[PDB]
Amino acid sequence: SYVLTQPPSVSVAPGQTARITCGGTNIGDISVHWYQQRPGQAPLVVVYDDSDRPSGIPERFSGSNSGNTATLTISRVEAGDEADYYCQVWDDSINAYVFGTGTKVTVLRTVAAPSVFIFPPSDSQLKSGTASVVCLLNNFYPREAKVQWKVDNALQSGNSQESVTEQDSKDSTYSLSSTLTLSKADYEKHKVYACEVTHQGLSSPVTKSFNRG
Amino acid sequence: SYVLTQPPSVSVAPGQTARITCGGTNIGDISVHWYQQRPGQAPLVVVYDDSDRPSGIPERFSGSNSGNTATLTISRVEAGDEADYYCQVWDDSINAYVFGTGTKVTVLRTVAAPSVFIFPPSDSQLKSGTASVVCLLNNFYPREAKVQWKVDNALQSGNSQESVTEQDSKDSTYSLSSTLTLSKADYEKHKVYACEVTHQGLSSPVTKSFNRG
Amino acid sequence: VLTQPPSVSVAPGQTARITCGGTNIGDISVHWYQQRPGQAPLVVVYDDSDRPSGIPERFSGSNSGNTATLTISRVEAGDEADYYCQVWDDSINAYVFGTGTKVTVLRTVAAPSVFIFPPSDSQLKSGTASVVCLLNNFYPREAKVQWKVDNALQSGNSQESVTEQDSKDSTYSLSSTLTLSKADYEKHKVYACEVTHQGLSSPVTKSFNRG
Amino acid sequence: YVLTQPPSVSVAPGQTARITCGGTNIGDISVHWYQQRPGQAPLVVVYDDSDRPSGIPERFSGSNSGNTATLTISRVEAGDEADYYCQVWDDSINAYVFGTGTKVTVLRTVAAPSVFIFPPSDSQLKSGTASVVCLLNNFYPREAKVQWKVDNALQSGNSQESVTEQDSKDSTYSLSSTLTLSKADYEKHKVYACEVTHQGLSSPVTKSFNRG
Amino acid sequence: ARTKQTARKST
Amino acid sequence: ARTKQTARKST
Amino acid sequence: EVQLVETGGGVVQPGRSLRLSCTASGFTFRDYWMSWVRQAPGKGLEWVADINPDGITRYYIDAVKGRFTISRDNAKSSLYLQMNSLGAEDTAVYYCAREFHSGLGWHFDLWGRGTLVTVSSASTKGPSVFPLAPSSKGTAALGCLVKDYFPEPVTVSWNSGALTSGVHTFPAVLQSSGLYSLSSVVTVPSSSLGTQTYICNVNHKPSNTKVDKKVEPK
Amino acid sequence: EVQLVETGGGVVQPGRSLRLSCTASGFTFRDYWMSWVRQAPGKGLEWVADINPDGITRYYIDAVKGRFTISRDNAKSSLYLQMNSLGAEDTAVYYCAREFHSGLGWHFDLWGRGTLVTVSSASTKGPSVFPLAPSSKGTAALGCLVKDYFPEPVTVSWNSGALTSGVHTFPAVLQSSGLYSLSSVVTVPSSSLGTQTYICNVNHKPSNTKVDKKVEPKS
Amino acid sequence: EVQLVETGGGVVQPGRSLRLSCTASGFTFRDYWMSWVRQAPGKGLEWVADINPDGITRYYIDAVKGRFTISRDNAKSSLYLQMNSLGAEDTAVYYCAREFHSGLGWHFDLWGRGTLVTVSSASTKGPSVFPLAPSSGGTAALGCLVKDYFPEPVTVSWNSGALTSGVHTFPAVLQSSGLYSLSSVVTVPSSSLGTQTYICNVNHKPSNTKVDKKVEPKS
Amino acid sequence: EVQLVETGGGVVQPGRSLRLSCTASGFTFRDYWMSWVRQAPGKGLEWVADINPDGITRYYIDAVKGRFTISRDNAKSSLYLQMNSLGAEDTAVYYCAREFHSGLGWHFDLWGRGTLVTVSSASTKGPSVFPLAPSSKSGTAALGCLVKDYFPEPVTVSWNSGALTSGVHTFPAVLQSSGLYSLSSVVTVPSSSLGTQTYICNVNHKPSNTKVDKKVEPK
Repeated sequence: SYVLTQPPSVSVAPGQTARITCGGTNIGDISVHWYQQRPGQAPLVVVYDDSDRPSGIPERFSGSNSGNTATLTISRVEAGDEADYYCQVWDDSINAYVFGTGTKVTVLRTVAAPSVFIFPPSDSQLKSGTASVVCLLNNFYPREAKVQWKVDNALQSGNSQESVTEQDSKDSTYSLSSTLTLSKADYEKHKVYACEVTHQGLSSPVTKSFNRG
Repeated sequence: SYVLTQPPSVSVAPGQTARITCGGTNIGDISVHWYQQRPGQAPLVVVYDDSDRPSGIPERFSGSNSGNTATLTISRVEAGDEADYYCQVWDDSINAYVFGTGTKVTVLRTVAAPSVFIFPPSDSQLKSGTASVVCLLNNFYPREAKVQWKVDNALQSGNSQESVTEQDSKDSTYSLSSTLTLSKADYEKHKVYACEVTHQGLSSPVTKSFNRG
Repeated sequence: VLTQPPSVSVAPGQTARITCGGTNIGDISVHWYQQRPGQAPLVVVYDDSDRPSGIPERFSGSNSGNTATLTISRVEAGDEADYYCQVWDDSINAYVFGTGTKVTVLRTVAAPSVFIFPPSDSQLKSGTASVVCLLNNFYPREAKVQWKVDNALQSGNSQESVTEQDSKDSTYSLSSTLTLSKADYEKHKVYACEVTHQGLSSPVTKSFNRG
Repeated sequence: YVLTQPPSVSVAPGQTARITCGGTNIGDISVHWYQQRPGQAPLVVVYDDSDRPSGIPERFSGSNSGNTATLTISRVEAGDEADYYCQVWDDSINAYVFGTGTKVTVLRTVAAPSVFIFPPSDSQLKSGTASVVCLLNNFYPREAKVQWKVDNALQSGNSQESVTEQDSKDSTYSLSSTLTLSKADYEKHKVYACEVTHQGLSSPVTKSFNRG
Repeated sequence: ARTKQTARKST
Repeated sequence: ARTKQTARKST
Repeated sequence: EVQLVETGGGVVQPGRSLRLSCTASGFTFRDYWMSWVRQAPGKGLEWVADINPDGITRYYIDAVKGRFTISRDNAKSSLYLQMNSLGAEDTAVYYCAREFHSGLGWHFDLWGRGTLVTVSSASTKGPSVFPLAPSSKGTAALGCLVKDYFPEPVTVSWNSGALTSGVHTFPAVLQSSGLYSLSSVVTVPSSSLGTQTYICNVNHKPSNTKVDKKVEPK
Repeated sequence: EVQLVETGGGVVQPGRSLRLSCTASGFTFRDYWMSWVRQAPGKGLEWVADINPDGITRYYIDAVKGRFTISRDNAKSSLYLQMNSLGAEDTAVYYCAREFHSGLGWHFDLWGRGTLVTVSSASTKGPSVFPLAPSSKGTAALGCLVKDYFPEPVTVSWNSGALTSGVHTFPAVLQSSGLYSLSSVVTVPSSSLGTQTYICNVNHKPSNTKVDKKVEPKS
Repeated sequence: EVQLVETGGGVVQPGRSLRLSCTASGFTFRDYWMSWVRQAPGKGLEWVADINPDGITRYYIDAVKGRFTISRDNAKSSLYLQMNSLGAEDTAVYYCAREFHSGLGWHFDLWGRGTLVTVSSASTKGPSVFPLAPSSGGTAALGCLVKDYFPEPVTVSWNSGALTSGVHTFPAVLQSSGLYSLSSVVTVPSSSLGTQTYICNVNHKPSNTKVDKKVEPKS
Repeated sequence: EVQLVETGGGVVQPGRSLRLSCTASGFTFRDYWMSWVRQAPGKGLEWVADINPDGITRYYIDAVKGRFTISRDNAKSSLYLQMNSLGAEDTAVYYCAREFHSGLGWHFDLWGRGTLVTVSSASTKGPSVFPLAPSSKSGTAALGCLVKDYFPEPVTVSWNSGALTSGVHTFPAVLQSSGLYSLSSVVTVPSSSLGTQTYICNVNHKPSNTKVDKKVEPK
């Protein structure tokens, strides 16, 4: 089955030009098509047959294919271009449509520090026998961050999940939740709960914390 | 400043008689003179003092002036009569020579369909960063034509110039160039370039086009 | 609101015309500023058509109907800048600027000089390697740089920066920076940037060997 | 009085140059020193054996003893390239006496020349003489080989060379070679080429033109 | 007044 | 053999 | 209007069967090749199967060989996907897509919104909603923890849609329990805390569960 | 023979001055009223000024009042037009013309070929010549695009004058750039192309620029 | 000499306050209307506020009304902008500008260099400076890499301002880290390598980072 | 500003006479011993004559004794050298120089540029100037001027009136077989500046009152 290799990420400042690569052995000999997919949306063709543009698609999207690389070019990148982009071919040997792994377009902006909030488990949740502790990182850049849970100064591991929003359409920042999940038992045999945030926006790591009571 | 009104155009079949009028309030009271001007040439008097004829001027030209109208009459029209004709007076109130706006004599002939050619920009022009696309309408009649540029089926506006030859001395047809001028960048934002010709000599509109072959 | 075209392109020695659009703007006075990159605006024409002292006669203005026009004759590289139109509204006591127009000068084709720079030992002792390809003084602005490390194309690990048009020779310059870790840089040995430009008969490669 | 100086002194950058003024009992009188750069007036750098005028770097020092006065220039840089003259004033005969002069030459790394060729102008051809010029730009050392090939034929007896003084900043030399032909002989032949051999070049460099 | 009078070329 | 042959969509 | 509408999606136990339907409208359905394309959560696009206008030529990926069967009813303008022996690797949003060809190549020029197929033994369960209460310390952050529901999806709004600025509703994570969980946060003025009422509105349609939750300090 | 020859035309920057001359031959110059008449490109005729045989009576149109001065030198059989404070409305071909009167009316019975006056800040620039290549897909059309020159005029010929039949050289258009542009086309047999060589000869005297350009089917 | 100098620019957190100063010299400051004009990076000019000579009349755009307060001290020849409740929309270079009346219209006849105001939650970070060392025909290139800094701007000179020809200080690009990076390069005669000294002078005021780095070929 | 300026140099036939003049400014001229010092081309310094402040005492070397006569006008701050019966041994650059006594020894603390005296039977011939044009044969280009067939020395060459000094090499004159001098002056410039920057060589040959400003263009 024919292989298309896409870079997982492409970064671009607003107004600048994004280039997304689709790699295949002699991919220039076959036709390549490009799809844009926004969050929660069905894919949408932006370029087909190597270089052709569907009606309704802005001229900023153009395509090319040569040798071992097809290229989707997005010029003067603006609000709305932040999305996933998939290259596609028809493999006429094993007879299947083939998609690339996909490339996320990220908008470059200035470093922004997270405001950090820690939430202790509500009382109603403790009635159910589980304690979820939540650390909120709000409106920061870049996306890379280190959120460390310290329970009585003990670095936790294996008992927390992270979730992060897509790049904000207006300020291009991210928000992140880290959730520390314990049984109510394990929760009440400790005292100090702290999330420690290490980020490029911070000169020194930031700690928000609470004591049970 | 005294006003002379001339018709912009006068049509005449070969061998027939052309009449060019010069209008003015009581223009019969003053003397009127007539000039023939051919493409690229200096004006030449054909009739002066209302109705007198210079030596060397064929008898086919004659003049009359009465009431509110002076008339240049051209009998038995030949090919060398295709020209601009100007009436002229001396304004003895504001003291200036005054010319009419001019009248072009057009030879009537049968409808003739254009041969249509489309020319892609050469590679050498693309080196300079501009792409001129040219559509040629060759040897057609009448002059009125509708030449529409479609780039990827999008009707173009404001980016094309038309130029038209004078009526041919031998077959009385016209030839027309329409030039679509783009930056090299705008040029390669697209793929289909079509010249669409709509003319009285065609049963249905004719389209010539190219891709990038 | 005053509308100006974003860009005007003009050949050397020819004339540039920059428009300022506004409803009955011909009924008020328009002033014009030249702003070169990194510099403050400088008035070149005021009160429709007057020139401050020391402003070349090549600069002239006109204003009528819904269009004020700044005209620059015999354009040279020094004229490359952003041009802003301006009015003062006595009704609301407020200055109003236009959106601005960049003047680009169309010179002949110039092939870039290409240079490659290895990461310094000073930067390596920090866990990062930046490799820099320099494209020097070229025209036109369109160019392709391609990173090959022990052959094979690179993707997503480089950034480009390009200068404003040069105020003397009307060229552009470009830098491409390949950023690796000390880990990955220390693995490989051959680093090369391949430059494709209209001024080159065939692509140019600059390269070095790690050590 | 007669004051003898060495014609030449060669010194590596950052090192020390010593220039001598030889005279019988020159140590019994005061010696002064001048720096003279190409196309320039002498400038006094040390007077009364060992004093410096204001504005003269401490790198310049002087000493005088027995039959030998010495100007010493420490940490030499390209700007020090010049002719140096010692000087005394003879009260006996009321006359100034200069030394023979010493050129200070600075060593530097090997530098391959950039080569350029220039066809004669049309204005010059209109006069019936043709000059072709080969330019060797900013090289070290001074020794270089320039040969003219007219339609692949070697040339002799019909060219002149000129060499610049050592450059006061980068310590290189530059050279021009000029081939002088008649309008006649020039118009016949087609290929004009200068071939440059320099230590800084792996293999000889050839610059050439045709006629169009 | 400095007005134009007829050049009297026609009468 | 029950092998796949090209769908012949392209050559 | 030219559209595709997938239907028949939902929760299916491993080893079991599901049939998807796609209804086309606004175009001549019998003229086109039609495909099914799928997408696992947080993953890439994968073409599944397609069928020619007459319904006699069909292609499949190997992953669904002998398990999936594609068919069409041209009179009903409808496409079908019969899915047997489902596993977790089949969990995805399934898209109906129209194929385009113009003498050069083949691509998809029309997509439906997709129907979600969840292959799990988990029982349908509504979420428990817990408040993320504002700290007693400008900007204040508060929110709702939406915990232990199945399956996807779930919507969260604030003040019945009145509050949208500064709202972040995080993507759900699948837990080892086989249940889903997420948080919805919002930043507000620290001054509004005593005055302004904040209610998260949580809706989970697969269980017909609406929860309104007042979030307040302490 | 009887003729008028205007000189002194050319390119003048807005606000600047220009002086035209007209030399008369073959007739008694001092017996005649002499005029200047102008024609803007693609526009009508406009009388400018005239001067009586003695050189003391003069008339002007209002549009050139205080800017233009007409004069004559009867011993040199010459007419002059001094043009100051020129603007774009003055760009035209300028004609020297003799006046005729025979007891009834006044008309122009003699003209020169005229001299072209272009009021522009544009710099003299030679044209770039690009091929309009014969379609690979009888009667074939090919030509030359003559682009971005200043000022007018420019001549085009084919094969050094050996090819004149079927040739259409289009009138120039003034572009927003302030430069001129035109195409010259010719229809030829498709049968040739491979055999016959086609060269447009573009000549632009104001810049002393000649260009010969071979036009080919291409790949 | 007639000039305006802005000071006080830098990094400021959202919702916080900042005071700009303009110091006038070379003219009768108390006689003129003074304006603040701002320019967002890559964007155009936006007039902000102005003040009459005796400091009694003030105008503001609607976007700064209530937040900004323009003032002056004529005794000190100084202009002030007090900026409260700053948001990202206020991030811009801020110019001090003198207003001129010709008897017809009003325009700015004097400006300062401007000062950059950056509204960010992020910390100030100084750059690291690395040599771009020359290689091993006729012309060579060398430079300095100015890496990982926030916020703008960074100035780079060569040999204390003595070297300007051939210099290209590239505009800063945002790296994925959200920190800026740029290179400054200069082309020099190859023969000058080893004989001429080349020092890049890097200054990043927000971090009080100042670096003079000598650049020499690697061995 | 403290300086000495020599004038009066040039060509003189053997046995004829020449008067040199040094004009002093910026100091109390009447207070110093003044000397004439000469330098033959490619040769070393040779003190010629000096004069005491009062103008009363004069000293001369033996080789100019009787032929040369040094004098001064203190009211004019001027020094003179009257040179009779000139021979080829007197051909040299002549320096005006101020003498200084430190309390110990005597040396020269102020010099003029010098003026060249050439003793020849030959006539003065001005140079012809030809461009050394670069080609678009393609980072660095070279161009220059050829200054051919002149006598006597010197010829000065500047580029763009003195604005261009970097990269300039004005070669020392060589004697051609004709017994006339010739030199080239060349400069290396960025190739990208070839059509955008203007390059003019300024040639000056005073003995022939020849002055040429030549624009060098890429052919």
